[PDB]
Amino acid sequence: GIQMENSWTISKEYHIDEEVGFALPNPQENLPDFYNDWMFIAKHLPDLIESGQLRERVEKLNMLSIDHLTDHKSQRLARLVLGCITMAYVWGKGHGDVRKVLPRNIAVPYCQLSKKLELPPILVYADCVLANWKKKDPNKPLTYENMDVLFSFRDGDCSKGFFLVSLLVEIAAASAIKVIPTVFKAMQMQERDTLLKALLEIASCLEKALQVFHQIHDHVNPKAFFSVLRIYLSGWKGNPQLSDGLVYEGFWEDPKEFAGGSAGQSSVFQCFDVLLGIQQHAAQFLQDMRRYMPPAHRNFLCSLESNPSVREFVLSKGDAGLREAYDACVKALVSLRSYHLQIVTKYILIPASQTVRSTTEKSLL
Ligand SMILES: Cc1ccc(NC(=O)OC[C@]23CN(S(=O)(=O)c4ccc(C(C)(C)C)cc4)C[C@H]2C[C@H]2C[C@@H]3C2(C)C)cc1
Repeated sequence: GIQMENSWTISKEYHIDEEVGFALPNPQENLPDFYNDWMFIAKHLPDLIESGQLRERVEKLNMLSIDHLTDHKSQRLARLVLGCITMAYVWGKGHGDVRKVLPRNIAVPYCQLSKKLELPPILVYADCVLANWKKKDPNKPLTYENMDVLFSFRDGDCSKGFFLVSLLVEIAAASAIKVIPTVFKAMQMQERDTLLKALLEIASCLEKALQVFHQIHDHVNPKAFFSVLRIYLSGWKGNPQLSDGLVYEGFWEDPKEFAGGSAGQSSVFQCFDVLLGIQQHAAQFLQDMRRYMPPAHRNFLCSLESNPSVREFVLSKGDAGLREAYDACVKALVSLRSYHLQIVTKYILIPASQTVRSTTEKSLL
């Protein structure tokens, strides 16, 4: 089911980089001069929100056409800019003074760009993480030390720690995604060792991805996350503060509901759920968040579901090494989901005070 570019590498239409996976490779940092007013607001979001200046600065913008964003990277950068501006405009300082209408000079170009990219007109994982990063030194490896985000909402919102640790988890998982064609090849060729080493490589990369996930505690403070950053990742779908949604002035007449951030927007959980056949109203929210992933990445997840099952192949072999390599992959994925629930508990549930994991742990044998 996976379309191949050649005998080794999956098709470029999936937009999956060998080094950074679902992340956008070498994101664009600067827009054309034509868009300098957008870039100024987005780069000054912290001080503009703090000073109460953001909303009126947005209301003074002129209408800028999207016709000059001529390539994928420039359009993804513009989506990140307009997306951050939009979140900052709707929520403001996050105290309760919300805006239920997005001015047209942002809404129209934002919604037109989102239409081109087939993404909802709201900030999504693919914006604020997958495309929101740069290398400090191009000649040095992808490390926290050597990386930075492009945009933040409030000084001290820990957006670098939160977004970059997430990104580095995605990059660790990239080293596992590149092995997927080897898994299916080894199954058609009945190559025991090739499949075994592929599965152990995937397990090793997902375990490294968990070790990267651990870094979150060193760069994100629970209070700052729950009280500040979480605000700007919140949406207008089932939100009592925007019960009917947001009016995109000049694009739709009626308000429209779009969901805020969710860990389900990372294609990593589903990619290896499907590969390992450890797939689970929650299925309705899972599929919905799939439509918040980049379209090419949805198509990769779907092509994966059309390949033969690795679980079945492995358990029919009477092959302890293959079963233990498969189990190491599932265990790695279950541990990532456990840690996501631990982070939800420490960074949302506890500060608020003051089942996917089960389906996956069931499919171990
Ligand atoms: C817009 C937006 C903003 C951020 C995100 N983040 C996201 O999808 O992260 C994926 C994670 C889960 N988190 S998390 O810290 O548990 C985590 C916890 C909560 C959230 C929100 C605030 C959205 C509810 C987000 C993330 C870290 C990251 C690392 C590992 C585990 C998966 C991973 C890649 C496999 C999505 C939408």
